[PDB]
Amino acid sequence: KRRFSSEHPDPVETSIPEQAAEIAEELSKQHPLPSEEPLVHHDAGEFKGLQRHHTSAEEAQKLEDGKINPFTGREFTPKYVDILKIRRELPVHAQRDEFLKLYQNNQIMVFVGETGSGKTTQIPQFVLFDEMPHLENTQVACTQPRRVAAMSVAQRVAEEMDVKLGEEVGYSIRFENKTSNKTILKYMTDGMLLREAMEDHDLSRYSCIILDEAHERTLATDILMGLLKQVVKRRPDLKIIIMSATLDAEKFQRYFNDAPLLAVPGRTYPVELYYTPEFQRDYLDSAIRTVLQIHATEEAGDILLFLTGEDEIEDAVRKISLEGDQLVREEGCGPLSVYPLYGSLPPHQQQRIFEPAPESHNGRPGRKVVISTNIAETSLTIDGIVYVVDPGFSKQKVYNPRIRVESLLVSPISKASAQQRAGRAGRTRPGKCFRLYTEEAFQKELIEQSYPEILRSNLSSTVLELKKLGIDDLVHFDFMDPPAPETMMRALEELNYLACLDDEGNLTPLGRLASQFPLDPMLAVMLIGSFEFQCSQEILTIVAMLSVPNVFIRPTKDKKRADDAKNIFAHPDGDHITLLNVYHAFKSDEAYEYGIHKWCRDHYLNYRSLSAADNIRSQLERLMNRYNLELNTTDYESPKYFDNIRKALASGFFMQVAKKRSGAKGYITVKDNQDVLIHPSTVLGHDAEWVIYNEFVLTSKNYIRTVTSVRPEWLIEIAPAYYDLSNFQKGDVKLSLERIKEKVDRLNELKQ
RNA sequence: UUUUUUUUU
Ligand SMILES: Nc1ncnc2c1ncn2[C@@H]1O[C@H](COP(=O)(O)OP(=O)(O)NP(=O)(O)O)[C@@H](O)[C@H]1O
Ligand SMILES: [Mg+2]
Repeated sequence: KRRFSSEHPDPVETSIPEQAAEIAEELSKQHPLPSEEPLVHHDAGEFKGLQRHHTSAEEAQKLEDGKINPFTGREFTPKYVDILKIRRELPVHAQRDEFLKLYQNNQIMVFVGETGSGKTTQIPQFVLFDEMPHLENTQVACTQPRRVAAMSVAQRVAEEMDVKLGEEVGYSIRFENKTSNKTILKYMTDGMLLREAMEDHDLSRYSCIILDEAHERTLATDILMGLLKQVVKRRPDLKIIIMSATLDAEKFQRYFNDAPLLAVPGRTYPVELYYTPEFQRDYLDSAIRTVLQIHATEEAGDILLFLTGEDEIEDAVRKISLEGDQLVREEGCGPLSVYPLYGSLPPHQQQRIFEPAPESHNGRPGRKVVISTNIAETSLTIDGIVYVVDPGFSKQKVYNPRIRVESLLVSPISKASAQQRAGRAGRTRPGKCFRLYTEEAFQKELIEQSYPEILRSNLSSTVLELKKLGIDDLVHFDFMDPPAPETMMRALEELNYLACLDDEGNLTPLGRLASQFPLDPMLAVMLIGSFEFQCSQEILTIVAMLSVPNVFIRPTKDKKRADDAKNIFAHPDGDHITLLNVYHAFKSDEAYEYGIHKWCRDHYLNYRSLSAADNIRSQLERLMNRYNLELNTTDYESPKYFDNIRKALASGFFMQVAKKRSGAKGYITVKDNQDVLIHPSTVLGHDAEWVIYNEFVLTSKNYIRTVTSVRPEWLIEIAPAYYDLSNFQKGDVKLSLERIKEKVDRLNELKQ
């Protein structure tokens, strides 16, 4: 851990993924990627008559009450009339004028209002009325920390402005964008805007950028703020709006050089808060029982429940479904429809929560229970929801500086997050929020506002992205909350060994290429260098499988058959190889002749994970074809098949290698020299003394997950920069026989 | 035996 200098061979020159990347960049230079399409817009004329940035509320309202659309040529529908009548009475509308009067005279502003006042929906439209996006050929961006948020609000606003979704108003998500060339109002995730910022540093396409729910302080959000602070210095024609329902606005104002704060009072509908007098021993059972209680007793309305993970959510779903059916049968309760909601679900299955409440034949109020993670915690309006059940728990990221690794842990939520969850109700109609914790806990136990992501997350990718933005001196760079210089330096070190950054500190073609991929830098470099080993398709598949949650299903009470079913796909010396076998068998014609989903439910495999993996693989394949990477493979008959795959794996995961103790028990890592063991779910039954691993996991003991045997020769060949003897501490178990391998190599060279 | 969220079809 006490690293210091150590001269080593040039990583950039010795890296095979770098050569692969030079090839890729050259091929990209040969056929330049097609430029963006200019934006299509109405030439306007009913807008003229006003000096720029001086739009009043009265004029905007006069344009609104008109029979024709100001931005399109369409005539207004009765739906638009009703929706207008509804939204004109929103608390945010009464302050419209003032908002304008600030937005016109300030370059950067902060906005704080009550939950469900109409911030995300009405503010960008106000911006549209003051600005001239169609005349100056620019777009306007509203940023949501969620996919579903952006999609849903895009739908709602599309209905509000009487435009077809995907035309003038649209959303852009990594798996699907509805943004065309006529799109003026663009809802998007912070990651998408970050990508557009990575391809275009100054974001010339946008004249006004809005960041909603900035209280979460996600990675992309903070990076975007840090960038925009400099962008505003370069171009004064850009305006930035920071929105949130709750915030420590002092930090934001002081960061953006004494920026103005607009706080709007007023509540659309009252949301009542209920606290438990005592502490709930088991939050899950408490959640289930309380949901069933609201189902049995409370008035008509749908229930929104928050939980931890997808496993817990599924369990809660089947339990609430069962006992709910028993409630309908024996106690004559109304029909109940439970819908799950988490990120790993397809957008359709996520959309399934907006379905109407069940019809009633008996007269008893039928209702819907939406069991979701914190994906619906921020900026999302469900029409049917009246009740909100909150255990007060979520899954958050924890990072150990000693180990330098990040994992997920169940943690108590924040005060802001609780105000958000409670703020999900009381929109369509007055809401009731049951919090499964004491008010004393809310006042003291709950954190003020969730620890920032930068201060938590590993910065191995963040640095690469920041470098892609065009930031040279990251140490001097203006963050809102600067991370630990130690972590930064070690990250730069990792990227230096991966040959993404040269010795001078600039971006290599390998880095510039690997930045475009939605992968962890190691996975990226691996994938890039894959086709040089003539096995890029297999490596692609493996990466896709590593990008998806655990495929294998293992029942608590039926472990034997599951372990056998896994042993069928199992391959000696390699977990990755086994994964490749699994996907190759899932995509096989035979598995389709059986029943795919049936076949997955016959071989103890997760269909959701497999289909998600197929999707991810398709995306990555499209990107590889876009940045001109050759899809290459070799015959199974060739003995260098497995060897090629292993080598390509080492190309990106050379820093994560373990060596078994010579004449002892357990393993030890090359990096940082830590005593470790092999995870029980690993296929390798024999003692391979040299292994490459994918995950580092701490539980009962320090375990190493997902491994594959490798020859030290290959490691020396691929990454000479990291495996020069000069880098590592004095005579330890690793170095002692590593030097023997070196003696071997030198004898080989000596004999020739 | 332990993937909340996000990252150009
Ligand atoms: N079908 C619908 N979809 C979305 N909103 C609806 C719908 N029907 C009625 N509304 C109302 O329109 C409002 C949408 O405005 P919204 O952008 O969600 O406010 P908000 O303040 O940004 N929410 P938040 O910032 O997370 O506290 C909702 O609060 C609802 O009251
Ligand atoms: Mg909002």
